[PDB]
Amino acid sequence: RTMSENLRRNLAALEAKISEAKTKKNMLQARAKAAKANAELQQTLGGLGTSSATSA
Amino acid sequence: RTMSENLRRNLAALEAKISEAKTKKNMLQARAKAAKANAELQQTLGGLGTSSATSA
Repeated sequence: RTMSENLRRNLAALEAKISEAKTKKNMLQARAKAAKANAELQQTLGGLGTSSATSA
Repeated sequence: RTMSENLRRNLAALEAKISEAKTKKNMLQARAKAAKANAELQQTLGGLGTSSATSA
């Protein structure tokens, strides 16, 4: 029973790290695509400069 | 929700600046053509000088 329960620690770790990596995949991918849009919002603050380039 | 609402600030800014630029287009064009007529009214005050040029 003693070493077997340490295998249960090990298996509990495998599922924990793998499942957490799956939620990281969602969060990071979502955050990445979102960040491309937020970067385009910074660029849209820069869009005011692109209109300025002929507003003169 | 936090960064998304900042995209709503950004989009609210895009529409605000663009729509205001559209009302500026109307006001400035109208004012420009109007000003050409008002300049012709100053010139018409000058028309009194053009008649003076043979009133002598």
